[PDB]
Amino acid sequence: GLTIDLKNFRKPGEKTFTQRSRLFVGNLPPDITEEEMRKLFEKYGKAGEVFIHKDKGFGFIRLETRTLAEIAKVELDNMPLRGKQLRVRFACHSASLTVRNLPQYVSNELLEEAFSVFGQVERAVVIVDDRGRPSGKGIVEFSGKPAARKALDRCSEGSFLLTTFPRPVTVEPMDQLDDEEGLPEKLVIKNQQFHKEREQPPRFAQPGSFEYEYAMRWKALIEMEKQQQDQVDRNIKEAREKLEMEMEAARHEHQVMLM
Amino acid sequence: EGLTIDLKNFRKPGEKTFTQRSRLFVGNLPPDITEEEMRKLFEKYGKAGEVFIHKDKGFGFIRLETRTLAEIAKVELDNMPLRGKQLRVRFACHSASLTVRNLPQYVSNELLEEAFSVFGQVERAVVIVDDRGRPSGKGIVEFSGKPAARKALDRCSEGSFLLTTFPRPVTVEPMDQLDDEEGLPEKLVIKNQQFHKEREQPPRFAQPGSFEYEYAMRWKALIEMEKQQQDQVDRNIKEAREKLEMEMEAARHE
Ligand code: PRO
Ligand SMILES: [Cl-]
Ligand SMILES: [K+]
Ligand SMILES: [K+]
Repeated sequence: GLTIDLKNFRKPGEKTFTQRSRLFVGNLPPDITEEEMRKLFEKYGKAGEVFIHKDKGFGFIRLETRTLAEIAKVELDNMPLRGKQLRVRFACHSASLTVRNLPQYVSNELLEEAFSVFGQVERAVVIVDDRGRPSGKGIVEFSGKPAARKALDRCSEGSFLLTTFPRPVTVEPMDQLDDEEGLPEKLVIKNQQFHKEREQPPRFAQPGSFEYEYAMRWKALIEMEKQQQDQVDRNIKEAREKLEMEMEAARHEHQVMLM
Repeated sequence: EGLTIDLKNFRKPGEKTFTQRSRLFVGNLPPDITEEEMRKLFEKYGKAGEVFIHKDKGFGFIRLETRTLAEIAKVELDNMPLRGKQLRVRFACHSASLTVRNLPQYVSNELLEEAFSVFGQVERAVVIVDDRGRPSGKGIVEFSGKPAARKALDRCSEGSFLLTTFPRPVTVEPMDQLDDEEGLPEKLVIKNQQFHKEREQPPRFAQPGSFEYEYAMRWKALIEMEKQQQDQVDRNIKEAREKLEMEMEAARHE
């Protein structure tokens, strides 16, 4: 129990009522109403979309900002409602893309401006490392799936160039991984394979056991896989640096007559 | 006055308190900053643990109770004006975060936590999962301190750490900390002559007949070659793994 007066809950540049502030509400009573749902989230300010599935015991609600949705999720997840324990989660984004091979001088804003040609962009991010250096990867989140499908189609058919550098970007669907809730023990199916696997507890393979032989063979195979992958990485880097040099030398031949 | 919420739940189930996940960095502090003044700024975000203010540097650290409370404090206090300075409120960089790969099957967040607790005190352990709840085979292990993570990093490379009955050890590596939240704002880009040379041409599609069309087509071909190369490596690795397992099964006697 703690009361907080929220003065700043919208992040700089954050658009409101996006799919990033959309919550999934599951294990609802079969008789749930739109008004019941709205009352449940009343405390978390303004509400946008409220959708309840006609028969399936789940719905969606859009809150104003990520902060408000994060607070509502923590407070309302596992909340008892008429014999049911509610499941409140962030809704899976229907229109999120991974952008690879980003050139230099691409800002979040430029990424948004670039992809805004395909439809309404909710968010665009140029991913940076622990020293603020761009990784070469980015995220583009559209408001709807048709706009994301347009971007995917157009960027595979054509060569989408964000800057002067003649290297097109790669646009793929976002691989959505949950690194927050993960795999709780309760949700693991306790079948025959489960019990077979849990016979032995976490340990280090001890010399003189059947498993030590096999685990050492597995370690050797993993080291072989590392060597194989390192060679492919080196070949690709070399091939890319060759092409990137030709691209840089041919670009520095554009403004020759422009200026 | 803003939006007032009587918070009744700010701790996630199983969440440990005052961890590095709830630890915040506070830069651009005014020179006349005190521990009491710092505590009063964060007073509204509940109980505070560790409060550290650097000897002279004008930065500090504050541990809040939970990740939710730290997320609220960060959003509220970041880029706030205080004594002519605009505060920089960020999550403290995690000093003891690991990526576990080659996770066997039937590993849960709790099993991963029991397993890594042998090297030291575990803040959080997560089995990463996709959009259907199937495990990715990657996980996260966050320790309270750096020595526990270095211990796990060394031990798992020297030896074969097996989580289940399957005799395949897990791969432990430092966590690659990437920011997919703040990213690269236009404000942080130095608008020099190279900047303008790069932004001379706007986002567009390379048109046939242009020199850019020829280079983009060469790049597309190179990417397709890389995909073919990677697909072959993936196939070889899978085949090799399946082969090793079949040899082990043939060897096996109940
Ligand atoms: O992922 C694998 O290859 C095996 C299956 C059971 C335990 N781990
Ligand atoms: Cl930082
Ligand atoms: K711009
Ligand atoms: K367990």
